[PDB]
Amino acid sequence: SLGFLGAAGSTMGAASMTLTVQARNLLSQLQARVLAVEHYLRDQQLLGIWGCSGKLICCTNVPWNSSWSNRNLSEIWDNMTWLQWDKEISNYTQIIYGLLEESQNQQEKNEQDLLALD
Amino acid sequence: SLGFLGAAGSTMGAASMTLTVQARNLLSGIKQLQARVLAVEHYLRDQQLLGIWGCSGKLICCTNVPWNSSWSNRNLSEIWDNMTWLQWDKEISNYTQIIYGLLEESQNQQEKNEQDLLALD
Amino acid sequence: SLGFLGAAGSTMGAASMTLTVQARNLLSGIKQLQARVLAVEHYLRDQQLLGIWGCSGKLICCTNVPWNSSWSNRNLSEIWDNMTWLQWDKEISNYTQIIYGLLEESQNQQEKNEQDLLALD
Amino acid sequence: EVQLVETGGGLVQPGGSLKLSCRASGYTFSSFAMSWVRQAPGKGLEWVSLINDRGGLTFYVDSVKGRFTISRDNSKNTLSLQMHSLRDGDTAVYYCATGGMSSALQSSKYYFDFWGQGALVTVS
Amino acid sequence: ENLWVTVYYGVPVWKDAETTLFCASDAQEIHLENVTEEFNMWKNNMVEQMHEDIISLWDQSLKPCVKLTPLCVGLQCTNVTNNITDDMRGELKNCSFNATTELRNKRQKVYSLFYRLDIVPMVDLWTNYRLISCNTSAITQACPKVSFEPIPIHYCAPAGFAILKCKDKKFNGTGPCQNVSTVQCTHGIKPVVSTQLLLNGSLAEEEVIIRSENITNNAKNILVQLNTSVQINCTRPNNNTVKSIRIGPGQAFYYTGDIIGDIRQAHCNVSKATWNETLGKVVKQLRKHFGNNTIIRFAQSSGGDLEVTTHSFNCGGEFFYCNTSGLFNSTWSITLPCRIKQIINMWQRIGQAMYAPPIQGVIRCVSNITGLILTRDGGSTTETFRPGGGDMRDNWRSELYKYKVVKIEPLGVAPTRCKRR
Ligand SMILES: *[C@@H]1O[C@H](CO)[C@@H](O[C@@H]2O[C@H](CO)[C@@H](O[C@@H]3O[C@H](CO)[C@@H](O)[C@H](O)[C@@H]3O)[C@H](O)[C@H]2NC(C)=O)[C@H](O)[C@H]1NC(C)=O
Ligand SMILES: *[C@@H]1O[C@H](CO)[C@@H](O[C@@H]2O[C@H](CO)[C@@H](O)[C@H](O)[C@H]2NC(C)=O)[C@H](O)[C@H]1NC(C)=O
Ligand SMILES: *[C@@H]1O[C@H](CO)[C@@H](O[C@@H]2O[C@H](CO)[C@@H](O)[C@H](O)[C@H]2NC(C)=O)[C@H](O)[C@H]1NC(C)=O
Ligand SMILES: *[C@@H]1O[C@H](CO)[C@@H](O)[C@H](O)[C@H]1NC(C)=O
Ligand SMILES: *[C@@H]1O[C@H](CO)[C@@H](O)[C@H](O)[C@H]1NC(C)=O
Ligand SMILES: *[C@@H]1O[C@H](CO)[C@@H](O)[C@H](O)[C@H]1NC(C)=O
Ligand SMILES: *[C@@H]1O[C@H](CO)[C@@H](O)[C@H](O)[C@H]1NC(C)=O
Ligand SMILES: *[C@@H]1O[C@H](CO)[C@@H](O)[C@H](O)[C@H]1NC(C)=O
Ligand SMILES: *[C@@H]1O[C@H](CO)[C@@H](O)[C@H](O)[C@H]1NC(C)=O
Ligand SMILES: *[C@@H]1O[C@H](CO)[C@@H](O)[C@H](O)[C@H]1NC(C)=O
Ligand SMILES: *[C@@H]1O[C@H](CO)[C@@H](O)[C@H](O)[C@H]1NC(C)=O
Ligand SMILES: *[C@@H]1O[C@H](CO)[C@@H](O)[C@H](O)[C@H]1NC(C)=O
Ligand SMILES: *[C@@H]1O[C@H](CO)[C@@H](O)[C@H](O)[C@H]1NC(C)=O
Ligand SMILES: *[C@@H]1O[C@H](CO)[C@@H](O)[C@H](O)[C@H]1NC(C)=O
Ligand SMILES: *[C@@H]1O[C@H](CO)[C@@H](O)[C@H](O)[C@H]1NC(C)=O
Ligand SMILES: *[C@@H]1O[C@H](CO)[C@@H](O)[C@H](O)[C@H]1NC(C)=O
Ligand SMILES: *[C@@H]1O[C@H](CO)[C@@H](O)[C@H](O)[C@H]1NC(C)=O
Ligand SMILES: *[C@@H]1O[C@H](CO)[C@@H](O)[C@H](O)[C@H]1NC(C)=O
Ligand SMILES: *[C@@H]1O[C@H](CO)[C@@H](O)[C@H](O)[C@H]1NC(C)=O
Ligand SMILES: *[C@@H]1O[C@H](CO)[C@@H](O)[C@H](O)[C@H]1NC(C)=O
Ligand SMILES: *[C@@H]1O[C@H](CO)[C@@H](O)[C@H](O)[C@H]1NC(C)=O
Ligand SMILES: *[C@@H]1O[C@H](CO)[C@@H](O)[C@H](O)[C@H]1NC(C)=O
Ligand SMILES: *[C@@H]1O[C@H](CO)[C@@H](O)[C@H](O)[C@H]1NC(C)=O
Ligand SMILES: *[C@@H]1O[C@H](CO)[C@@H](O)[C@H](O)[C@H]1NC(C)=O
Ligand SMILES: *[C@@H]1O[C@H](CO)[C@@H](O)[C@H](O)[C@H]1NC(C)=O
Ligand SMILES: *[C@@H]1O[C@H](CO)[C@@H](O)[C@H](O)[C@H]1NC(C)=O
Ligand SMILES: *[C@@H]1O[C@H](CO)[C@@H](O)[C@H](O)[C@H]1NC(C)=O
Repeated sequence: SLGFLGAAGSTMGAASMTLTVQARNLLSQLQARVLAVEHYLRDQQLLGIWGCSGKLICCTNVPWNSSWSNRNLSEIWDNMTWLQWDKEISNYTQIIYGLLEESQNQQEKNEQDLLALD
Repeated sequence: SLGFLGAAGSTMGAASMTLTVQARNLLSGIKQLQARVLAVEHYLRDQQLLGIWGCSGKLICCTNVPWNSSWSNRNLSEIWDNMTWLQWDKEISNYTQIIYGLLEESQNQQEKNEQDLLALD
Repeated sequence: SLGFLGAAGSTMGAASMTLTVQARNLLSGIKQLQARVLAVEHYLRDQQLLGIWGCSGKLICCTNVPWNSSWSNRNLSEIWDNMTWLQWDKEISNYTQIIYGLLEESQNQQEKNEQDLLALD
Repeated sequence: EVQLVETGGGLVQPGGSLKLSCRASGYTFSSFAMSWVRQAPGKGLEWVSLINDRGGLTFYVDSVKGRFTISRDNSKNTLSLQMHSLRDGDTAVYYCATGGMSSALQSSKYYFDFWGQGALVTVS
Repeated sequence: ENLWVTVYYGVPVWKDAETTLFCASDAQEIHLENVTEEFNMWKNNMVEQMHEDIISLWDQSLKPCVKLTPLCVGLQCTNVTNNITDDMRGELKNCSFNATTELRNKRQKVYSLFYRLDIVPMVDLWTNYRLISCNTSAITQACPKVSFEPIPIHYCAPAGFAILKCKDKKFNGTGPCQNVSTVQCTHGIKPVVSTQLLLNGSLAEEEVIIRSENITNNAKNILVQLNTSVQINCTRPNNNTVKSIRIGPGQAFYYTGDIIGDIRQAHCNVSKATWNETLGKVVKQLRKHFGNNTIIRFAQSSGGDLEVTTHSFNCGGEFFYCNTSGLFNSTWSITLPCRIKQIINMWQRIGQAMYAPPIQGVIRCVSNITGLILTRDGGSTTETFRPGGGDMRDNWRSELYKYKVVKIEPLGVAPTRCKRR
């Protein structure tokens, strides 16, 4: 299992299989506890604004723009680590999150209409 | 586009398109700590109340509880196109707890039915 | 309608109908902030643990982990009809960490299988 | 009460493609779902496709699901229907119409209300 | 129509609520179209919280300071030997006492000038006066090198709450407000503490606003918010030389050493023409509630102690108590003498006394007058208005009148033709 962050130096396709190890160490002086709770809740709220409510791996309907990163999957997942990838796409992260929100909003209305057919 | 509560004076059909704008602003010495704990508790109580209705992770959640004509005898062309959420919230201050109880009971029945269907070989 | 923990002495099959009654009572100077923060932390640890298992938003969550007869060799007519949740907890507490680990691993495998199924054009 | 004007095409060979369009005036286009309905010269009416008010949801009959695409532009008040792999059996007058499904917050319809003037599709 | 309950989260609605606001300082605003909100400045819990916050911060600032226990002695006070003007005779005394020093067994004879208002006569044979507060409470010296200048403070709502601001012109503090906006933090409000006149604050945009609860009840204070500021020049024209001694290990006491030159009375200058026009503006906006043919009279603030009968304020760090007799004497340059006081009991407290250290040189302040606190006599064809104040909530109601704190209720239900299955 390697432990907490033990896959930080591993490739993305290897580190992505240890997400629960990282997730279980996010919740476990009062200012520190409230700050940790707020950060956890802000991340869960961002996941819930998107359709990724209860999932650790979540596939969305936002296509990947080659202007964000033009690497093929044989480099992102097999060669690159999450730290290097996180550095590469920092400048576009706030763009990507916005598009994710927009996609879910459209999906919610579409689902509301699809469930409205008698 | 209009910002937090910007759609408050718009009709509820139009204000329903700003649910993420409202949701993002609910989470963000002793008074600061008490205020932060209180905001967290209000957020978690609303999230638990959604969760027990089967609406976890959704901002628009359809249910299977029928609308009683005694709660508000209005057509959708009037509720959604000519009324705001504030006026509606005032109008159904009464019966809100009845609706919440019915939603909780409907979700309990749905969870039992799903458990029985998934256990059906 | 038995109240908070009113079903504590009821059988497991009967007590499972009161999951929302116990669930809604989990959320509601520095001594009181420590108490409130600990209540929030316990709630969030339980909700995160449910999320890891793929059970987020549900009070009755069915899984793909087979039951090991070494954990308990009782049949359903004994566990659900002639046993309470307290007695069951006393019997299973030695094995709940193995069960939790198996639930986490099963959900991780399920998430990878779902991602691969959604990758078929 | 409202005006719907279709633009048609000419004669297309089997296996080709043809684009129909429809322009709306006199009402808020973005507030209503739109549909396309087919009528063969000697037969009755047949519904072919339905699109909702936002253009996000499209529905078709089984016979055209892999051949016809319906598209909506709410800024130009324009509908289009792009038909591929046309056969001689698809020769018909196609109409655009306002009606069909309503988007959950509106009163239920499930009917066609306003009709255009028709457009001819002839397939050799 | 076979309608079903649909649950929405993120609903833009709110309910009135009272919560704890946090403070911010400088080390968005969203206009709500078609939103009418009912305001009530007299039930606004932001005022009670601001009052408690200012008192708490005041107590925290004064707590770690010199307790001046050695000053509750007997004072050998004589007449000041300098050149004293006609109206300052007997208002300042030259008092000699034996004060302690670092060594417990050594005492030093200290001469200091005290104002007559800071000392009380007694009938001991060898000593004539004592400090006014020594029979009531300990006197804490304010820490030196600490300013009393109001610094703009912003009150900010917790997440999940919002502050609504009323943008209506000529808004009288209660009732519907049609032009509203949502903010997270208020504007910078200066915690100015004064009586009878509001000195530094929000100015009215179009006209003078007469703002009161139950205006027919004369017992309620009327807050007058001016649309033009009247400039008041506050001066203490005495070149004060300040001396300092130590009275214990780590303790130091500051006192008036001498006055260089002649001794003159402190004054406030309010322009006669500008104030006359300001009173005309107040009267024109006041007749609306009493009748166009009702005679409106202004009279002085008869009744109460110095704190409420005079215009009190903190100028430089000295507390001025100005006799506003020339501003409120009319039937429809003004120089006001001011008394300076150093043993201060602020708000309505009795047992918490503070000693304001003297400031070297000559103090000059240039302040605005943006509003007034008036009261009305009770009991035909004439009305009498007098300066009021001393409660100190009015000084903050005059700034918080446009803000309301609301709790956001993001969850709601509505009928839709949408069935879950
Ligand atoms: C209402 O606002 C006016 C304008 O700010 C206030 O007057 C200002 O008061 C401060 C008090 O600290 C003055 O600062 C002092 O200035 C002297 C100048 O020699 C300096 O030696 C001190 O160390 C300190 O910096 C400031 O100059 C003064 N402004 C003007 C234009 O005179 C006034 O006090 C406010 N009213 C109340 C009741 O607080
Ligand atoms: C307020 O106005 C009076 C005018 O009556 C000022 O008094 C004058 O002050 C100057 C200052 O040196 C003297 O030279 C004049 O002789 C004074 N005039 C009289 C008639 O006594 C007073 O100084 C002003 N105060 C402020 C604070 O501006
Ligand atoms: C100073 O203030 C007092 C009231 O606060 C003014 O009125 C005097 O009040 C006392 C007691 O109420 C009376 O004995 C005096 O006769 C009053 N004065 C007059 C002129 O009638 C007083 O006038 C103010 N001082 C100045 C210089 O205006
Ligand atoms: C570090 O790199 C080596 C080189 O392939 C690899 O075998 C090893 O697994 C990596 N470490 C981790 C923790 O993945
Ligand atoms: C990628 O981003 C650029 C930025 O302007 C935009 O023009 C382009 O259309 C985007 N492409 C996709 C496929 O989203
Ligand atoms: C991905 O791109 C790189 C370019 O540096 C190339 O060398 C590599 O072969 C590509 N991957 C595949 C699978 O073709
Ligand atoms: C990709 O793989 C090559 C293998 O030689 C390595 O040198 C390079 O650093 C890798 N890229 C990154 C971003 O680590
Ligand atoms: C990202 O931003 C940093 C500074 O904000 C800049 O130095 C860097 O070059 C940017 N990277 C890209 C890929 O735009
Ligand atoms: C307020 O009402 C007017 C009336 O036509 C409407 O046009 C406007 O959009 C409304 N405001 C908002 C924010 O929807
Ligand atoms: C609606 O509420 C009324 C309450 O007076 C009740 O009598 C009625 O049965 C309810 N309708 C349904 C369909 O449950
Ligand atoms: C909705 O109900 C109101 C109530 O009188 C009615 O006037 C209006 O015509 C109704 N709308 C529709 C579309 O039926
Ligand atoms: C809710 O019910 C109470 C019961 O007396 C009534 O007084 C109140 O007016 C009702 N409110 C609404 C909005 O119908
Ligand atoms: C307690 O036991 C008796 C035994 O018959 C049973 O009838 C009763 O329902 C039990 N109480 C509860 C709360 O389940
Ligand atoms: C669970 O059952 C298997 C056989 O199915 C057994 O090998 C294993 O040891 C059991 N687990 C425990 C913890 O005893
Ligand atoms: C099933 O349960 C009954 C009691 O209800 C018990 O007597 C029987 O032995 C059990 N059978 C098993 C575990 O095979
Ligand atoms: C199990 O059944 C017996 C039958 O008599 C009953 O007495 C006992 O109370 C039951 N146990 C529970 C926990 O309900
Ligand atoms: C759980 O393990 C402890 C450790 O020895 C043991 O004493 C206890 O009896 C076990 N519990 C059960 C129910 O077997
Ligand atoms: C106070 O009295 C002392 C007596 O020695 C004298 O020296 C001092 O100058 C006096 N102060 C004033 C202001 O006259
Ligand atoms: C001190 O001044 C007061 C002021 O009225 C006067 O009455 C008293 O006689 C003076 N004392 C002396 C000793 O001159
Ligand atoms: C202190 O003495 C003064 C002398 O006038 C008196 O008025 C006041 O009431 C006294 N205070 C107390 C608390 O005894
Ligand atoms: C509301 O007040 C602001 C303050 O400047 C003003 O700009 C705006 O025009 C006002 N709106 C209305 C509708 O009066
Ligand atoms: C005082 O009023 C003047 C107008 O003459 C204004 O420019 C100044 O900013 C005001 N100062 C304060 C502190 O309100
Ligand atoms: C203040 O209000 C009065 C009302 O009579 C008006 O005449 C004057 O012009 C106003 N001044 C400003 C600066 O708005
Ligand atoms: C304030 O305005 C409201 C608006 O209705 C009015 O009812 C009230 O009497 C006014 N009060 C004063 C003191 O002007
Ligand atoms: C003011 O209070 C008195 C107290 O009895 C009451 O009679 C009167 O009606 C009130 N007036 C207003 C305008 O609230
Ligand atoms: C007060 O007197 C001292 C004595 O030197 C002098 O330096 C200072 O400038 C004087 N101040 C004023 C305001 O006259
Ligand atoms: C004193 O007040 C008058 C009012 O007429 C004003 O003109 C003057 O500038 C003020 N003095 C100072 C130093 O600000």
